[PDB]
Amino acid sequence: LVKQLSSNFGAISSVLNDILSRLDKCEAEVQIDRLITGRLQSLQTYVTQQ
Amino acid sequence: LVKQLSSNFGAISSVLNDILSRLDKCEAEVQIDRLITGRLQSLQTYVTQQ
Amino acid sequence: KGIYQTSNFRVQPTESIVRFPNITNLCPFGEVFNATRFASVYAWNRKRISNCVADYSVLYNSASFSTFKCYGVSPTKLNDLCFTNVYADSFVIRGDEVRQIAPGQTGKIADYNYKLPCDFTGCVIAWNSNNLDSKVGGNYNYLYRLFRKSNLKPFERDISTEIYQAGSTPCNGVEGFNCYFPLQSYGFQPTNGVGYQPYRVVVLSFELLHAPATVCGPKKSTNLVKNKCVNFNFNGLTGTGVLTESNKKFLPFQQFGRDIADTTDAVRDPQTLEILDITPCSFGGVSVITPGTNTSNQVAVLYQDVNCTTWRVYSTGSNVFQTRAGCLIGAEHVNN
Amino acid sequence: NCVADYSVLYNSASFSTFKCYGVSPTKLNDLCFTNVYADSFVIRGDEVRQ
Amino acid sequence: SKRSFIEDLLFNKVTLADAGFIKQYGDCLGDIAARDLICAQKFNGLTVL
Amino acid sequence: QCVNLTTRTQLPPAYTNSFTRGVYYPDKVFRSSVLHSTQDLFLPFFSNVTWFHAIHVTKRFDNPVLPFNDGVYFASTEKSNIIRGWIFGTTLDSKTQSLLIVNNATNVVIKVCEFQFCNDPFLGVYYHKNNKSWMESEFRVYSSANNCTFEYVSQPFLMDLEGKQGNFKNLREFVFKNIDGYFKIYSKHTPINLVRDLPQGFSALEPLVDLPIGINITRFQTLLALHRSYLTPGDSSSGWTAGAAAYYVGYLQPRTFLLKYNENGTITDAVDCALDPLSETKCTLKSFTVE
Ligand SMILES: C=CC1=C(C)/C(=C/c2[nH]c(/C=C3N=C(/C=C4\NC(=O)C(C)=C4C=C)C(C)=C\3CCC(=O)O)c(CCC(=O)O)c2C)NC1=O
Ligand SMILES: *[C@@H]1O[C@H](CO)[C@@H](O[C@@H]2O[C@H](CO)[C@@H](O)[C@H](O)[C@H]2NC(C)=O)[C@H](O)[C@H]1NC(C)=O
Ligand SMILES: CCCCC/C=C\C/C=C\CCCCCCCC(=O)O
Ligand SMILES: *[C@@H]1O[C@H](CO)[C@@H](O)[C@H](O)[C@H]1NC(C)=O
Ligand SMILES: *[C@@H]1O[C@H](CO)[C@@H](O)[C@H](O)[C@H]1NC(C)=O
Ligand SMILES: *[C@@H]1O[C@H](CO)[C@@H](O)[C@H](O)[C@H]1NC(C)=O
Ligand SMILES: *[C@@H]1O[C@H](CO)[C@@H](O)[C@H](O)[C@H]1NC(C)=O
Ligand SMILES: *[C@@H]1O[C@H](CO)[C@@H](O)[C@H](O)[C@H]1NC(C)=O
Ligand SMILES: *[C@@H]1O[C@H](CO)[C@@H](O)[C@H](O)[C@H]1NC(C)=O
Ligand SMILES: *[C@@H]1O[C@H](CO)[C@@H](O)[C@H](O)[C@H]1NC(C)=O
Ligand SMILES: *[C@@H]1O[C@H](CO)[C@@H](O)[C@H](O)[C@H]1NC(C)=O
Ligand SMILES: *[C@@H]1O[C@H](CO)[C@@H](O)[C@H](O)[C@H]1NC(C)=O
Ligand SMILES: *[C@@H]1O[C@H](CO)[C@@H](O)[C@H](O)[C@H]1NC(C)=O
Repeated sequence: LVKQLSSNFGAISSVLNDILSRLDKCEAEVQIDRLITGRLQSLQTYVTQQ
Repeated sequence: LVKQLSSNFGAISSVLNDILSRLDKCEAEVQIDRLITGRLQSLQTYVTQQ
Repeated sequence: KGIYQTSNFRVQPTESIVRFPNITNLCPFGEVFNATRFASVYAWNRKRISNCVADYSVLYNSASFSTFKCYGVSPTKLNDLCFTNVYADSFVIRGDEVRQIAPGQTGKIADYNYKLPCDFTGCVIAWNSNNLDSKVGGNYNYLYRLFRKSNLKPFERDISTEIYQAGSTPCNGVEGFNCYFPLQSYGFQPTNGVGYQPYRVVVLSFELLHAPATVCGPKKSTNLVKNKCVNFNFNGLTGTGVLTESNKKFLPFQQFGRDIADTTDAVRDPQTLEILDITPCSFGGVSVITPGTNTSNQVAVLYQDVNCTTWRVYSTGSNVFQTRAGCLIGAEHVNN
Repeated sequence: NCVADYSVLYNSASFSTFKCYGVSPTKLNDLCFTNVYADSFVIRGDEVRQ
Repeated sequence: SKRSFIEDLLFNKVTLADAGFIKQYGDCLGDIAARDLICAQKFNGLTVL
Repeated sequence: QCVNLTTRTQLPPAYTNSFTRGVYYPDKVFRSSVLHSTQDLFLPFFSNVTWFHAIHVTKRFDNPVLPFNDGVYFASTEKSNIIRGWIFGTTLDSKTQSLLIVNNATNVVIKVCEFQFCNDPFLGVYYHKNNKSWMESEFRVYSSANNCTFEYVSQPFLMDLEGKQGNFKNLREFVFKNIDGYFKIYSKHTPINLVRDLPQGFSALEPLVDLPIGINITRFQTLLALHRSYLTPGDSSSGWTAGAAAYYVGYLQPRTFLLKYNENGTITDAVDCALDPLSETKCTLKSFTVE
């Protein structure tokens, strides 16, 4: 699970602070949404395996 | 499952009618694809739990 | 051989209706785009547009716009929509600075004069005005803020003229070294470069399909019909379903109702002030009982949640029998 | 070894096009740039799109 | 019904979410005042066989 | 034309508790029988709200230039309509544009304008001699007004502005916030009969107006009316007794809230997520009860 935090999931980077520092709220929202969806899917996979 | 229909899933809106009334099929198709992917994911999660 | 679940019973829309607010005045295109004296960019003029029809085909005859960029809505849907609260922010800027009038831009105009949000739904329109705003000897009437302590917030206006202190020594309200007047005047001349020619810019800002509206497209309304699956269009909100009378009491500022699922269930009819409930017209499971296709091509249909004791069935046929599981059509009941 | 203030350009510089990739313009005040190079040349207007 | 006493107590002691399976379109169309969850489930394709 | 007030008896700022007050509808959409979570500028539950009460028995008439920290919850308990407006701005000395909201006993006037505000503006009432009745005789707010970029004057009306004796008969709650060049005002007038601090209860503030002022606001103050008559001695700066009205000021903060829309579509209850562990669990589980 921790290792799976190191994936872009289609975003520009896997670091939230990196996105919020390069992009603004103008464009960072879509990237953060992609990261949120990917990490939520990872959590769902973990819970299903559990 | 019914409550999870109120999620953007990265689309501009969680309602198909809003997307289809604000955007033509030109740009509405990508938003509807995002919504379809998210709702299919929700259904798959429900079926796995079942 | 077996019983197979098929798609739930579907009812197609019989007809389409359109219900737009009762208004006939044309929106003030002449008073916005044809104005003789546009404002300066630092003091930009905001005008409220309400209770009119946004036909906007009158502009084709006379005006041709250098740039027309819409955000939050496609250009092609503007005729099918109506807009809640519409504000036209008009000003004049340099030709090279038109690109700065856009969400998430930087520059003197975007920073110190006119900032736009990115949660912005609207359209930016710009057109050259070299033949109007430019005269020989330089038209120094149009000013812009050149120095500011910090960037403006979105849709913020700052009309002050206090001396800008650049260095350490206080200016004490008078010019000097490292003490500049914040506003500088554009020099517009007719024999001057296209990138440094006057451009008139109008930013129309509005919201869509969230609140009551009074500026609507040129769509023609249609008579209202109830208790039939129809393709309605209530204030630019399209969809399908059955409209029925409602006991809900909307507040004066509310136009739409919504579910736990965020779909629209109630709507205030713009013509007559009543609340109509919207219900989808497809409902009820359907199953197909079949022997093997090799054995026969016959099938029975089990319509769950319908009473067979204008039914919601594809074809009544014969041998309609009511079981506790639903209405079975095409099967003969036997007491054995 | 710079301080990329770039507000000194507003006084006399007027850019016909200014398009930034990988960075939001509004965030250019908030960042530090590691390996900065400036590639300078002259073309005709019709080729600026290229 | 041929349920015994104990079966009757057991049936009364646990409340079923459905309470029957024939919920017609007219019923869900008429009860606009009361928001039953079953009507929403049925309108969103979720049926209980 | 303005005059300072000299008969001043000031004390430290009294504080009181906001008992789950200051909730407003976050959108203009009808919702009924639903638990909706929203994050916005909300007044935190059980916050310290500063209290200013103008009475004569002491001669206090307090009206400081308070800050405007990205949103304000104002709440006036009164019976004789003393509080009759506000001044919002950043410096309030004509160097910048400022917003004025005033109810001068005939119209509600809103002006975004470069006002040269006076040090202690007021709206003095006087007992007129043409007829023995209580009406507006002084408008002492600003000395000048130029470059004046907004106007929202309403239709004429009349209001009973007589100084009454008894408990506070009205509680008017307001939420002001300046977002993206829009001054949003939510309001709620409720009848109460109390002579003490903010009542217990719950009342959702409906949206009132969404003014496009487009200015920078960091400070504000309240415009109070001054009850003047022939039963008191002194000059203009001293011939005056304040009314019997009180008001409360709290500051909105970015908070997550869980609101409950009842069957008729009115918010009947709310839970302040991040107030305490119990409300934190209610926030996490999306319910107003925990087993
Ligand atoms: C301050 C600006 C101001 C606001 C925001 C305002 C809003 C406002 N005042 C109202 C009535 C009313 N307004 C008042 C008086 C007041 N209401 C107040 O907010 C204040 C401060 C006073 C005191 C001067 C009263 C008393 C009523 C109801 C009439 C009554 O029952 O006597 C109403 C109900 C609609 C209507 O008038 O028919 C609104 C929305 N009036 C104003 O003057
Ligand atoms: C809105 O007004 C306040 C006060 O005028 C501004 O805040 C000041 O900004 C300057 C910048 O140098 C500081 O020196 C002051 O100390 C600040 N004072 C306060 C109370 O914050 C603020 O910059 C203005 N906002 C915008 C977008 O212009
Ligand atoms: C000597 C060049 C050093 C550059 C350092 C690297 C990055 C600094 C960020 C931007 C530099 C270009 C700013 C152009 C001015 C804004 C133009 C406008 O929109 O009006
Ligand atoms: C705008 O002005 C021109 C020139 O007077 C005129 O021809 C045109 O009809 C006007 N358009 C509108 C919508 O008023
Ligand atoms: C709508 O407008 C038409 C023509 O003005 C009028 O006949 C009709 O009565 C109006 N309906 C309502 C509800 O106002
Ligand atoms: C279908 O019917 C034919 C008899 O005509 C038989 O040969 C065949 O095996 C059957 N196939 C299946 C899948 O039942
Ligand atoms: C509707 O269906 C139920 C269950 O089958 C049945 O009891 C009832 O009689 C039906 N309604 C009528 C009018 O027969
Ligand atoms: C079946 O039973 C019902 C009632 O028991 C009776 O009305 C009907 O005539 C019977 N039909 C046959 C074919 O036996
Ligand atoms: C008293 O009034 C004058 C102008 O009316 C004002 O300049 C002065 O500041 C006031 N006194 C104080 C202490 O503010
Ligand atoms: C702020 O609120 C807390 C709890 O109500 C209280 O203990 C504290 O005294 C308040 N602050 C002041 C200055 O009164
Ligand atoms: C003050 O009240 C008078 C009428 O008594 C009215 O004419 C005026 O509009 C009000 N003040 C302002 C600024 O409107
Ligand atoms: C502001 O007021 C001053 C003096 O009244 C005037 O010189 C200046 O032109 C005004 N600026 C604007 C934008 O109205
Ligand atoms: C809701 O409104 C109805 C009338 O529309 C009324 O009978 C009922 O008392 C109201 N209930 C609540 C909790 O407000």
